[PDB]
Amino acid sequence: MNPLTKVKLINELNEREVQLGVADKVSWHSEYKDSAWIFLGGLPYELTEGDIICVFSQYGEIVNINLVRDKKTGKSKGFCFLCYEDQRSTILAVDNFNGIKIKGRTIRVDHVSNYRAPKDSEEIDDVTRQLQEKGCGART
RNA sequence: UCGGCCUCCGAAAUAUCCUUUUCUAGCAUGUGUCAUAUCCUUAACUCAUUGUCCCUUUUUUUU
Ligand SMILES: [Mg+2]
Ligand SMILES: [Mg+2]
Repeated sequence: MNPLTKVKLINELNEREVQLGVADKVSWHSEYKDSAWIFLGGLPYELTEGDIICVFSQYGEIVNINLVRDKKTGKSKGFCFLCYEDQRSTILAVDNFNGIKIKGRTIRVDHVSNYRAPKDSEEIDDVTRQLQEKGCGART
C-alpha cells in the first residue's frame, strides 16, 4: 500500500466527517486528545530540523522535535515526531498540513498515541542529549 | 370641568323527475432511390447507483 493512499485516507477521514455532520466532541481527533505528539512522514531528506520547526510553527509553539536519523551516516530517514505546546495544535496541523507539498513531495501528518522517548543510554552525540533533556523552546 | 359607536335571522350548495306501497292534507255528489422532418406502432422494455479503482514520492511510526 502506497504512502499516498495513507495521505488520502486521512483526508477522506475528514471529508467523510463533514458529510455525516459529526460533532467535534466526537470527532476522530478526540481519540488522540490526551497526546500532543504528531508524526510527520515522507519529508524530503534535505530538510533539517530548523526547516520542520520553521513551517510547523504556523499552528503553535513546538516543544520538542525528533527527526530520526540514520545511526551510521546520520542522514535523515525522512520521518520525525513533533510535540506541540497546545494539544489543539495537533488537530490544526493534521487537518491543515496533511498532504501538502514541500520540494515536490507530499507529506503525511497523523496523530501519534503514547509516543515513547529515546533512551539516553547511547553517548553518541551531545546536542541530541541537550535536545532530549531540555529541548527547543523560548527562554525568558 | 363633564363627552363612552355595535351584540341577529333565513335564502343564493349537496338537484330534479318517474314507478309501487306507506303517512297525512284537501275536497264533492246522488227523486424503386438517395438524403431529411413527421405521424402510427411494437417489446407485462426500464426509473439511477455505493460493487478493494489504491495503482502514485529514493519515503520507511522512533531505543
Ligand atoms: Mg343559484
Ligand atoms: Mg341571483
